[PDB]
Amino acid sequence: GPKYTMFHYLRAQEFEHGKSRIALTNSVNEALLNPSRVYTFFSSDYVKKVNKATEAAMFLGWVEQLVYDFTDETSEVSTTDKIADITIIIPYIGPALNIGNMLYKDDFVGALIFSGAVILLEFIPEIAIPVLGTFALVSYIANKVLTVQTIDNALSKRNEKWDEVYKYIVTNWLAKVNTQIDLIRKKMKEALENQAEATKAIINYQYNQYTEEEKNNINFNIDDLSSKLNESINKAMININKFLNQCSVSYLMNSMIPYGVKRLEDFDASLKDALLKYIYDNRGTLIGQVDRLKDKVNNTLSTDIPFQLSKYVDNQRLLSTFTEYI
Amino acid sequence: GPKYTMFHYLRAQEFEHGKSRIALTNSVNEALLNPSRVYTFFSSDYVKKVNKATEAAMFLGWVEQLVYDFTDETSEVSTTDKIADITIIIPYIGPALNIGNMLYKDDFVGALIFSGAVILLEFIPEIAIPVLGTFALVSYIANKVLTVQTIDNALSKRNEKWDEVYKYIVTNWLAKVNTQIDLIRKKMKEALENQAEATKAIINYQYNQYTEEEKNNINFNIDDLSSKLNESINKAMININKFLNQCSVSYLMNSMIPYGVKRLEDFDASLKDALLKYIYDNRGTLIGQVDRLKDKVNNTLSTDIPFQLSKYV
Repeated sequence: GPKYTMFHYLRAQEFEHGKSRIALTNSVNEALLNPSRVYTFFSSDYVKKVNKATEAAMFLGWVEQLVYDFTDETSEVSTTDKIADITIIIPYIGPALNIGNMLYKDDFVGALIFSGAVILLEFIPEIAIPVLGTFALVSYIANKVLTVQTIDNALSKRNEKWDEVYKYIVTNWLAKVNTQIDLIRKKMKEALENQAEATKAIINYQYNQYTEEEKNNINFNIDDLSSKLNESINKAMININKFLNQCSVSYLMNSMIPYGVKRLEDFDASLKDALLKYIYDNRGTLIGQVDRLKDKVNNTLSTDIPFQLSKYVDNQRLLSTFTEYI
Repeated sequence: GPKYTMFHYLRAQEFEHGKSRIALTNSVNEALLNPSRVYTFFSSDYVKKVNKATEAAMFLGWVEQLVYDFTDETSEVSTTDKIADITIIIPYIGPALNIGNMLYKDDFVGALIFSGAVILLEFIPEIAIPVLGTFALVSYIANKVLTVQTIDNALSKRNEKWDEVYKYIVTNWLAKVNTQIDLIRKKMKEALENQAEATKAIINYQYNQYTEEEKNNINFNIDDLSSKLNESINKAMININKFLNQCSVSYLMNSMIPYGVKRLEDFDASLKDALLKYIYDNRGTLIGQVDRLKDKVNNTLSTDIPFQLSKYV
């Protein structure tokens, strides 16, 4: 069961602008407990290479290593939506349990790998499809054209239904799911903007802690560093946006829509039963075309209506972007 | 919500040896519904390369490429204990939710990152710390040496509990945790040599789809392939085992010992609460020392017994 919120994680990355030997750490707990400690999701190698005290000579080579590595920490990323979350249950009293019996979970939106750290995303709750309803099939004893008409209208309304549900799903995906993803977009840029300012204030300390002659005999410039980090960040944000787009579309296509389709297929099946029962109960009235109708019903209600994203998006620009990731 | 077992995931990776061309798949569920499909955690690019219809001419190069690839898929494996598992709540009714209030989970032992899949591990449950509340404080009437005795005994008994609980935790971490982790090593290596069996089955199906004078012109020995990826498999197990070792030792150091330390401090607290009430029910009988006792009490019961790994290993 749940215990922390994101605040836990985010506070760990925060610091106030108050000068001290502030260092990057790989422990959320340690960051949260020492105000001169800041949590990084970068590799320990980068941590050891940033917390390090460095003589004024090798100082400008230190910085250059960092900026390459920083770029290499924020841009070298990987992704997948293939994740096995395995919980192993240790019997402390009994005999050992069979690995078959251990717990397995793979229902994840996707995962962003940073060499130093893995970011996983899951979404809840599953979308709620409004109840689809039951077509009232009106009988007209001894009236072929009119009973045929209720069959035909039943099948048309059914198609409309697939359209309504799809439309419903897309509008919520745009209005509720993508809006949340956008806030994640913003938080990830922010996390990065903040990791840049951590590494920055760690350096500015070292250089604003040197013999005033070295401070002039070392060409140094904040805007120089405070730019090679932003372009580094924007470069990194290209992959992150790509990932988040992939998550958005994957969620629409592999979670939301299939859930809606399952519903519409049930609807189809019980409408199919109703219509076949209807046909049998009017088979006198409908003589000459019972088999035609029986088949038109079966064929129709056994072929799914494919989902066409382009029906429901009138931005085109948005359409172009999302279509890539299918 | 529902919990599921590893069973199906393991089954997904299984195939019967026949004569049909099995195909690797990145879909667990597709493999489970199809005898001809076997789940793999290698890159999708591996899946594509192995599932490829290959001509007799290009055969050997394709096998050799796969061996290299197989070695990269299994050796070029990264690891970490830094995982941020974030559940995003979607508000279907109302305004957007601040990311700050989404859920955050990070109690994993470690993560094994292959080119085509991430494997997260977590261990449950906490170890039961044996009942510490064992002794009661006997009220001796007007016997100062013997009330001071019970108090010195209680204090000397907690030092004993701390030790015994450390020993108990390390004991159960060798006999129970390290045992279950050694079954992880087993099922992992065994999975790797099922991926090796899969790929061999696929490559051997391809060799045995050619003409007889063609197969004669191709220096292919199914045995030297077997050795070649066993080499790769044993190679992979170095970093897998280093991982599990780091896993094993982190759980001891980061979960078990800290838990025991908490339940132990709970004990210490409860013991003062009862030692002082014992002093208030032993009014004055101890005076001339009341200070001296409470000081050595608080010196002792407000300070954890340092845990030293070397001692218990």
